Amino acid sequence: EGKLDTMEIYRIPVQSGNHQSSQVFGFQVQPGLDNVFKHTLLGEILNYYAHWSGSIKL
Amino acid sequence: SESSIENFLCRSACVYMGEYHTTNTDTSKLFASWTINARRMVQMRRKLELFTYVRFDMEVTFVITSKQDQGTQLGQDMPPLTHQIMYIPPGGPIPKSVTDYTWQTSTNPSIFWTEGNAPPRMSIPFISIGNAYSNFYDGWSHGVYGYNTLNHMGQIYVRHVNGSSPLPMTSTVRMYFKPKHVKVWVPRPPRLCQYKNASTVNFTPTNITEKRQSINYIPETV
Amino acid sequence: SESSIENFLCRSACVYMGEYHTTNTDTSKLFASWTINARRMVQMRRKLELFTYVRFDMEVTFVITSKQDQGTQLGQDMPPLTHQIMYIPPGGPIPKSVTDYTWQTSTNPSIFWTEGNAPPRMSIPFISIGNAYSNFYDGWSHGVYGYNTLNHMGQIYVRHVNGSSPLPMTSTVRMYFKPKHVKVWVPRPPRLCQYKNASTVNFTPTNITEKRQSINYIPETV
Amino acid sequence: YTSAGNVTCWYQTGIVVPAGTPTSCSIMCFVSACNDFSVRLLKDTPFI
Amino acid sequence: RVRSITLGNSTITTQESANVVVAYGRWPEYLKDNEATAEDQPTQPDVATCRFYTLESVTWERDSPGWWWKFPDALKDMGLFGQNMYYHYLGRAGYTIHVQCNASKFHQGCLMVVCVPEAEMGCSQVDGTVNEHSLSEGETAKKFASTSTNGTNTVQSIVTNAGMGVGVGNLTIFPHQWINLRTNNCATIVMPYINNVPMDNMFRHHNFTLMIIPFVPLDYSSDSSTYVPITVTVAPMCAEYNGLR
Amino acid sequence: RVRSITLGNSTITTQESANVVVAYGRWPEYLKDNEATAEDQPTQPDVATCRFYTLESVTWERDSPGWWWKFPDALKDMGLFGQNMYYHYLGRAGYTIHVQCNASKFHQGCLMVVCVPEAEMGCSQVDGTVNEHSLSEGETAKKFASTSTNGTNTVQSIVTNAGMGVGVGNLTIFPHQWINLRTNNCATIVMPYINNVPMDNMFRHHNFTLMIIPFVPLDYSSDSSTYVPITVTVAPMCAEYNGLR
Repeated sequence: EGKLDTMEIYRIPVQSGNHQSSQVFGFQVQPGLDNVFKHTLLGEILNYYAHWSGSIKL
Repeated sequence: SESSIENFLCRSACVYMGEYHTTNTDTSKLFASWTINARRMVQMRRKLELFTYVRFDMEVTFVITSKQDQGTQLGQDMPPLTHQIMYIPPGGPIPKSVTDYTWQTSTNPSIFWTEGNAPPRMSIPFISIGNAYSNFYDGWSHGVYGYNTLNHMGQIYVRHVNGSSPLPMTSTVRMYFKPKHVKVWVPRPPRLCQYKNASTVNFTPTNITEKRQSINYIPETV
Repeated sequence: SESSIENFLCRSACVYMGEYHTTNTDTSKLFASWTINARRMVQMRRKLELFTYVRFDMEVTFVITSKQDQGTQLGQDMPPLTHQIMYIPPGGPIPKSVTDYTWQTSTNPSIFWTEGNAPPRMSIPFISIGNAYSNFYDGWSHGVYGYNTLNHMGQIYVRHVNGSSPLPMTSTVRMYFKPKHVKVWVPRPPRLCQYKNASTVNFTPTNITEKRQSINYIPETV
Repeated sequence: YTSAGNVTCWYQTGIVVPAGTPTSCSIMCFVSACNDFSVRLLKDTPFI
Repeated sequence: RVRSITLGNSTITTQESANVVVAYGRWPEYLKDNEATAEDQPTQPDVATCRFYTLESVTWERDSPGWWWKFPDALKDMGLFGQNMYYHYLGRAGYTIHVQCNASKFHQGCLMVVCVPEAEMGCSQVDGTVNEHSLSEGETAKKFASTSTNGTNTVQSIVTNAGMGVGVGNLTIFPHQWINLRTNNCATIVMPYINNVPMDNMFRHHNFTLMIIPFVPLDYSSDSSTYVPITVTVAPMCAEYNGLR
Repeated sequence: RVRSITLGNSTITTQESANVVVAYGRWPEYLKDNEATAEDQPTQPDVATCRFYTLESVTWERDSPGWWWKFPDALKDMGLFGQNMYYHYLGRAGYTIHVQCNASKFHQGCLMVVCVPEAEMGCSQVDGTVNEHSLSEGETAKKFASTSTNGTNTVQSIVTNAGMGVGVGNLTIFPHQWINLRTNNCATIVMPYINNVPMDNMFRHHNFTLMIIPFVPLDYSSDSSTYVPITVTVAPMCAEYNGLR
């Protein structure tokens, strides 16, 4: 919330100091359905088809 | 193999639905008219915006129905109606009324058809002095931005082929459009904006995607 | 040779009979709708319960009739009516009214047809990301018992292709269904119970067979 | 409510800098598809 | 006239004149190499899957309608086979079932032993949904009923319909054996993996169901034992899971 | 200039110009066939043992004496490797340890990374017995001390004696690497199975101990990060257990 129309949506915020057990990020890998992967180049192509399957490179 | 370009685009759709009468007091409600641009059917539009230049043949089928007005007169015994469907190439004359001489010119291809038979159908080659159509144009006509003169593809006119002083009926036409032998070049990113008009690329600013709770949020496993 | 699997199943039957209007005040009585599951036609259901997994193509023919309402208005001279028949694959959008944009999407296969001609017909391949359909499933969806998500096969929508402000008529559709290239696996015993609902295998306890006089009884020889 | 895999990132150490550097730092992410990818049953897109 | 079999650290003894049923003529095997060749990685433990797991014994008396077991969910607490059911997301296996009983020559009775693939059972009340606890108790056998059941969430487990709305005399269409007490008292059924996809989850789907039904009831006389115990021993065969690397 | 390694369903990335230490020149392997040929039956899971298990990160600051981990008992809750520690009575394995850290070019420091076989530690008070909880916390690293400890049941964990009564500068006799922050920030040590019997129990015996000791302490300047995280990733190699059939 708050950063959906800025370039700040694309940056993962690594913070400084000593925090050596905390989590940085996490998400499910579900293209076509999940809002993270929904409007990418792979996501827009997958929403023209009803059944799809493959493997993903991050 | 289902993601091939031909299987992705070679599919039919209704692009225009007009109405036209046998007798009226308006003289523009006596024929049906449609300029053929590929930016006014929202079905095929977004699928074409993934590409910069396209080249195809066009196949058009027509579905035509009629009715008699509920005005006053019953007990009729009418024969089947005849319909004229005229295509104009880019650079041909344009009618102004149904009684015009331009309905009879030897260079506009025309189809005559009577009701009860199979629906009519004609095919069009790639009609361009250029080498491909242009989905996008960054420049001027000569001055309108975005519009060039190489994407002229023609028009369609339909009227009734009655005699003199006819009976009052009103007809409706559906035009079905389908591309064949399609080839595309230079892929583009999709349109993340709702289309505003049918000539430009104008829009309002929209968000990139939808929100969630935090950057760590994953929904619970079932 | 008449007990082969193909001769036992490759046969047509009426599975749905709906009605739909050109103009109404309900907006759900303006189109016809049917979800395509193989557990709601009692013709083919009991013949399929002899097997556990099946695989076939599907062939569908349509028979469509119309009438004019007996409300008030006579003396009409209507042209032949046009009808749109749209199939939705598993995972496509669903309309809500007849004026929806989803009638025009490029990925739902659709058929246009006018009355007086031969009845329309289209064919469907085996549409499953699995390797066979499942007549029986002992487990959960992810939670509904007995139902899995691999038996999705699609839907059928029908409406009139009129223009604007049409004339009042009501139409009826019969859908005829037929399987082709059928292969079956793992035979089961027949169903010795009357079917209760169209989703589960629920029943009431019934007797095994019918009675006779004694264990020695044989009827008299003629 | 997913039945899908997931990816997470954890601080093993923390970031160490010298003097006269900016404070915060950023990670970006790119997604693509590998060579084998299959799609079936062309439909309508639910975006317009 | 005794054969003894060893799998891992398990040993049981059978009669070598026993007769074996392979289910549809198919032995179990691994899915070969290249139906999902690119990124779908399989693996197999092989170590503590091939060993005998002995369930408890059930007591057969004069009035016993039957017993049933869901496979898997009956091996979900059986050591390492129940471990890989938790860690892995997909899997498949075949099985070998031995069924045995101990009786004298002064007892009589007759059992049917059948393995029913995808035994989808119906609820006791007509407009209702079956609960998952009324389908399985794990390692403990459920029981059929000699009369029609009622209440809510119960399975309509009258033994004549076998909970499936079919005639119980027709379950010979499935892989089966008969145990007749004046003859053999042993039965063995080899069961391959049968599904419509190559691998699947093991908590959502019950592959098959083992049922044991007495047609001729047990009877005895003056000072004999009033019961006969039946013993079931399961050996998983050619089990396989998804890769984790 | 990045290499990426996959084991099962795990993937990590290292630098391909990393330098590898094999412990005494010996790769891990299985015990061959016939040292115990008659009835001693071995088996191996191989499936979810070869995959990377990543522990947590520890925080390195200005005043940090060190960290240590007991192997095994640090993988006893790590999924399937902790499962076979329960079901099987005997076992053996080798390991591959990656140690990594993330620092800038404005930090300085120096680490020693060593794997000490049978690190038998002494109690804090002289006439006492060490408790087992003061030896290990499982996955959580213990800590050394920069001064001499006291109390009861504590390990005498002054860092200069390393809890063993030896001089800490002499732990280079063991398999070790140095991590110097103005150079590499990675270390890899391959560790075979080393014992005086071929197999053994895994709850009674600690085979070796991983220790990490800073000789030159970490220092930084004005607005840098005040900490550096260190990350340990363990891959079990050629694990083997007793037979159960």
